[PDB]
Amino acid sequence: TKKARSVVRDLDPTNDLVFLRIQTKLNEIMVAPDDEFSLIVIQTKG
Amino acid sequence: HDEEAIKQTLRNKFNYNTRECQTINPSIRERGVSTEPPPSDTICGNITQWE
Repeated sequence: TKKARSVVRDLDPTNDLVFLRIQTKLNEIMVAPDDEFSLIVIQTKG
Repeated sequence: HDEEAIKQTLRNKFNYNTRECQTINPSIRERGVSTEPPPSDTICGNITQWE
């Protein structure tokens, strides 16, 4: 997520990561990033 | 007087003067000096547009 946040950050400095979702072949990974805390949920694709 | 005595007699304190001369010499000394360059450290810097 930190590496992913920088990728979003390089294109526009003002823009900051709000939500990131990575979908794998067998599972879906959703990560919500905040400075104080980060929430990560893994949900199997239906 | 014998000839040998006359030769000895010919030499006189005023006739022959002996002076001892020496040259000042600094005393030899042995000293060891070690030089070692300032400590160097490894630095890693990463720069990004957002940073």
